[PDB]
Amino acid sequence: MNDHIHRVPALTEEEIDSVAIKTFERYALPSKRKGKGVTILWFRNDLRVLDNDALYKAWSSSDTILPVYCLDPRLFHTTHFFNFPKTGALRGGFLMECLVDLRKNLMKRGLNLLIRSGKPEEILPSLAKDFGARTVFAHKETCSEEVDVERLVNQGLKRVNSTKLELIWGSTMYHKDDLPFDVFDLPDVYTQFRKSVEAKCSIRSSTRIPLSLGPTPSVDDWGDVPTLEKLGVEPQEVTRGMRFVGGESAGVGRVFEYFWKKDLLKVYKETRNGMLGPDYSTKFSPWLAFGCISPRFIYEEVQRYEKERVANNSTYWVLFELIWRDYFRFLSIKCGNSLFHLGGPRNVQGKWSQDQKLFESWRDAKTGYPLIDANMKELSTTGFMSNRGRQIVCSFLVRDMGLDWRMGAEWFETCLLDYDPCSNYGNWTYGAGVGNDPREDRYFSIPKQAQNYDPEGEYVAFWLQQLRRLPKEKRHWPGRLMYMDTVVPLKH
Ligand SMILES: Cc1cc2nc3c(=O)[nH]c(=O)nc-3n(C[C@H](O)[C@H](O)[C@H](O)COP(=O)(O)OP(=O)(O)OC[C@H]3O[C@@H](n4cnc5c(N)ncnc54)[C@H](O)[C@@H]3O)c2cc1C
Ligand SMILES: Nc1nc(=O)c2c([nH]1)NC[C@@H]1CN(c3ccc(C(=O)N[C@@H](CCC(=O)O)C(=O)O)cc3)CN21
Repeated sequence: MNDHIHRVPALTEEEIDSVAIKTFERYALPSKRKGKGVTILWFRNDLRVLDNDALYKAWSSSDTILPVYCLDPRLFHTTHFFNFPKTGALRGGFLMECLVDLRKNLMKRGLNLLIRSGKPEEILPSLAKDFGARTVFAHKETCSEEVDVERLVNQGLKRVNSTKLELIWGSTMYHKDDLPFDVFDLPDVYTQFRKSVEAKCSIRSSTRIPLSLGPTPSVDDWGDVPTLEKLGVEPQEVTRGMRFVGGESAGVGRVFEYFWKKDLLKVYKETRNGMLGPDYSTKFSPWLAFGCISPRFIYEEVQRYEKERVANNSTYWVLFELIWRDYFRFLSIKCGNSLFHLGGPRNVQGKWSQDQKLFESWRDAKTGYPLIDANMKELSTTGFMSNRGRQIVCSFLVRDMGLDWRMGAEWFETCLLDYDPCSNYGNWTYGAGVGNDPREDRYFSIPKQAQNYDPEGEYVAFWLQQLRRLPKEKRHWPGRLMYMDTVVPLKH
């Protein structure tokens, strides 16, 4: 049944393990450790061992480490404004896989992974007291929901006050402390930010981790990774398109696959606007979202590729694209919750429709427009959508359907494996024209976009069976009778 189903990476479990081992070794910290006492390493979206500063700082300042992951109940409630599931089944499955792999990789280094179900502010203070932990390490987050959790955990520790919460920044290519400006003065135009950081910042080298990470505390029950039904979520199968394999191993496997095995890095720029297949682009996003791989690691591999293979505009463009990710992270700090408001960071006034019927046709891939439906179907079936497609469906929902852009944003939040509040709401803000950079505040012509990015209509055909046997031109505009009625006319 795995017909037209593409495993990402395509590598077999065996190949992934092999590639992962040699990657770990290539970056291993040569055979020192001072520190003292016990320390708790709280994960949350940085599910990897490699370039992990929180892990290093933890090991560097202790005798024994207790790595922990809390399955936050809130993660499986509903979305903010329109109440879609907080985490869709596909991303949930990806997460479980990430935890399985993280535990495996941690055990390889003499550690393990304590899995607990509950709120971090309740679990961590308890564990800190039970093991007499001196500190709790973890990465610093930026959006309000995550920052609020940090506050609660911090106050929880004090409420019990011999354990300090140590939040380490580390999720971007360029470090926050190395920027040419304070985040409050982040340029509102990406171009200004990009040029500025490229010329005045320099990227830090990846943090090398020892192959042996000392012992863990005693612990009589490390728990286990839940099924999903146990979490109130019903497993979902990818029936066509890309599946995506969770975990750092698979992630490092994809970098290897895209750069070295397939040698596609040198042509990335000329294919990045594709919409069909795993080859047109990196496909790193889901692993970057859960922190299974880091941008600094990617940068090092790009440099090694430019040193051993070739260097051109394509090898560079992957970095250019990672600066977009960095930009939205910093933007989330400067914008705060205005990133989530209807008026956006520019607080634009006006009214938008929340027409349930219209939104449902968009979400259900039944708008009558092949280019639109194909993308929406890919999204709900695989949890991924090309950048080109995301831009298009955003323009369509906002401009053509005139719907509250947040309805589209939250649906993306439910479905995307690579969902990230900064990137998601950041880009939606751009496309919906409610941000402070007019770059994407225009209009995407479905007919033009379809012709330029899917001339043979093979993308739309791959997803919409009704168009499989139709000629090139019919795939672009099949007509209501050969496809279905259009839920709304085109144009503002
Ligand atoms: C309306 C809209 C909403 C989006 N919401 C999210 C989201 O919640 N999470 C998410 O990870 N991506 C989001 N994107 C992502 C962008 O389209 C994807 O980051 C890129 O397609 C992801 O992987 P790739 O392999 O296709 O990219 P390439 O293969 O294009 O890889 C470039 C890498 O750089 C980063 N990147 C590329 N483009 C962007 C961008 N425009 N903004 C931020 N980072 C970028 C990613 O980490 C990506 O893996 C959104 C795009 C739009 C238009
Ligand atoms: N990963 C992630 N982190 C988040 O913080 C987050 C998401 N995802 N998904 C979308 C929701 C919604 N976002 C929001 C939206 C609005 C406010 C807000 O209006 N706050 C008010 C005060 C509200 C109150 O006091 O009840 C404010 O003035 O800022 C906050 C967070 C945060 N969200």
